[PDB]
Amino acid sequence: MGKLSEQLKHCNGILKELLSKKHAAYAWPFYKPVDASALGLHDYHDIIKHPMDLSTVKRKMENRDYRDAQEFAADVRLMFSNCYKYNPPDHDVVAMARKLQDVFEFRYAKMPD
Ligand SMILES: CC(=O)N1c2ccccc2N(Cc2ccccc2C(=O)O)C[C@@H]1C1CC1
Repeated sequence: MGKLSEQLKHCNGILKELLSKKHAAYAWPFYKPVDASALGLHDYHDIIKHPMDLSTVKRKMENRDYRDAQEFAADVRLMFSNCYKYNPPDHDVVAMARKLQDVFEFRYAKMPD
């Protein structure tokens, strides 16, 4: 009934969409934590102090970690910012981040209030 719960439902709906087949062509790099060692990215954790990805956001939502929409949004945007920080701006993953963030921002803006 409460507004914070309603706003978190909206957040959970967004999260579901971001993880859906509809956006999978560009969302997939953000599905799981960056495995720096496996990708040979030995500077990743020197550059990115707070890694974030959609499975972590999903775990946090499932664990009732997010107390409000703003906290949820902060993690999703952190995930995109990390991508923009680490990768040169002309890399394919940055194009995919921008597209997925477009999905996120436009639906997030329809927050019930
Ligand atoms: C989330 C994130 O920033 N990353 C990411 C995360 C998980 C999986 C892949 C990636 N990609 C790689 C990648 C994406 C898309 C298309 C091709 C490639 C390619 O291999 O050239 C890059 C980057 C890595 C930080 C460099």
